[PDB]
Amino acid sequence: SKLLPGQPAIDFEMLDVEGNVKHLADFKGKVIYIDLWATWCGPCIQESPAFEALGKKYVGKDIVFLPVSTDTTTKPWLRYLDGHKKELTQYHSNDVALKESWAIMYIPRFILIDKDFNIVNAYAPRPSSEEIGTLIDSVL
Amino acid sequence: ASKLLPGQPAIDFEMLDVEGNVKHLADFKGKVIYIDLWATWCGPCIQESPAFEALGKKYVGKDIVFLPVSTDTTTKPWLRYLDGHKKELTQYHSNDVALKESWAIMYIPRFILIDKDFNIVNAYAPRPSSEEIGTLIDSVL
Amino acid sequence: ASKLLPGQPAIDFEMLDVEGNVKHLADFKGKVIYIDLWATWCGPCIQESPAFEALGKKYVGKDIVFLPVSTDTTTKPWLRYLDGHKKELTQYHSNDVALKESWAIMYIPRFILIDKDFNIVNAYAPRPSSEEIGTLIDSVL
Amino acid sequence: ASKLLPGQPAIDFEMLDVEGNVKHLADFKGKVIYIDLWATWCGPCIQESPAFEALGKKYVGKDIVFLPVSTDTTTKPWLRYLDGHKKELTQYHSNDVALKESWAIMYIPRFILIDKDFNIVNAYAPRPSSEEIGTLIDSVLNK
Ligand SMILES: [Cl-]
Repeated sequence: SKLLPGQPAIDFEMLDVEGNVKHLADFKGKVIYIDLWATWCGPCIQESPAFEALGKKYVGKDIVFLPVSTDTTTKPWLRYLDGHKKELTQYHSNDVALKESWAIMYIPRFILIDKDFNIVNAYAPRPSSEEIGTLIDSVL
Repeated sequence: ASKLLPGQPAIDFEMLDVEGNVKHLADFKGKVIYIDLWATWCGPCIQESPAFEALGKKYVGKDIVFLPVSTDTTTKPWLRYLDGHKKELTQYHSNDVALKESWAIMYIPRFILIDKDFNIVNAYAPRPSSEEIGTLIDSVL
Repeated sequence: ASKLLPGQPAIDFEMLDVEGNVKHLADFKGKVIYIDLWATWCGPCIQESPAFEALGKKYVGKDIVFLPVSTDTTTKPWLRYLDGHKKELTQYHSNDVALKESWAIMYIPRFILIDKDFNIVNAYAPRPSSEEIGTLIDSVL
Repeated sequence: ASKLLPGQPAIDFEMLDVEGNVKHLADFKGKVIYIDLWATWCGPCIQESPAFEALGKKYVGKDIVFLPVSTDTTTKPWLRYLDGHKKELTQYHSNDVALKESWAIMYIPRFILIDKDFNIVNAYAPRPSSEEIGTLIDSVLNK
């Protein structure tokens, strides 16, 4: 029951394509919608166009969209990005805190965190879903 | 609205059992409630039905109820489908305007998870076939 | 039926555009045809709409047509839904009895891919949003 | 590619069972073949596991085989996964490059259906949980 709405989020690390290290708590104070995906996962990639459109649509608002590849190694991820260009800042993560503190066994996975850095939904709806817009608006 | 956020109170609505008797969502206050809103022509809905039944089996004796609620426009195709496909769980049907107007049920499949307190856990809950619904349900008990 | 296997001839049906003019599937013979059968209150159908529109745009000028066919019981919600949601591809609607009785379309969403000769490629085709549909379509072109 | 169109010959690949015995897809020529290519961390993949198993039961004794093929990069999580979740069909694992290369399979879940001549029916078959897969299989078993 650590992951239920209202419970605090759990930090993890992520690398960007250049090498900078960011941690989830850097975005403390914004609404955070996280997309976990991987290059060989069809249903994950099917959601990318909608996650990107959300990014564009809320550019002017206090929410951060984190796309985090969980590919085992970095190279299929970078190889994938070279062929499939993206507008949001891309992250990559094989942080053990994802598996052991977030208990993430499967992807796709979507998470919505509110401004106080509390979980709103540990199991958030997909970015292509009709309701995510209102869910997101509600949270702002 | 902000009224469907986690921690907000569930909204009651009326449904009908296969015998044409009224029931209310409120009758279940005190249990964890997982609702499956579905319809006979909806492939994905009908795809989850095996998993929703198996959840009912798997959690027999825990304080949760599984409500399969048809949103078919008329009861006729619902009862026809049920004659040709038997189910362990008690089946319900609803056309209550409150589904569209208080729960913003514009589309199906729609899954909803409500807590023993009759508060929303997730108004857009994961699907019955997912690993995630198990873990989430385990967490609310 | 064995009538829907790849390489078997497609089955014609009637549909209406927004202005009530009639067309038939067979009018498009000679092109690759990708059909999206959907309805206004089908969540997963409408979630594919952006991708289906993106394919139509991506393949403009190539020898393929994209047919968005609403199977809504009546015309009205279809038309209202379109007023709110402007789509680029020409929209159709159909209650032709053949959909159910020849194509065995019992459930939506449903996607169908037909080749230039008007034979079935895949009567249960991948979804518009999938990576798999583009490679499929290119295969066929 | 054009080589994965219905009616084209299927493409062999090597796979291993939980004991390390080797089998090749082409060994099954003569039977309809429905392949489920999945991995332990792909949620949508294992969402289909029950239905795939239900189908192997529904069609026991008929001229079709059901092949669940883990594409996990390593065998350990696969083996660990089956440990804790029991399964009636014989389980297989593959990392044959023929998958990516010749079958041009870049994403899972992925399902393939092959006819008794070892020709492709659908390289992109419906999911096991779907209502149509059973109509499709039956349609292939009659022909
Ligand atoms: Cl949640």
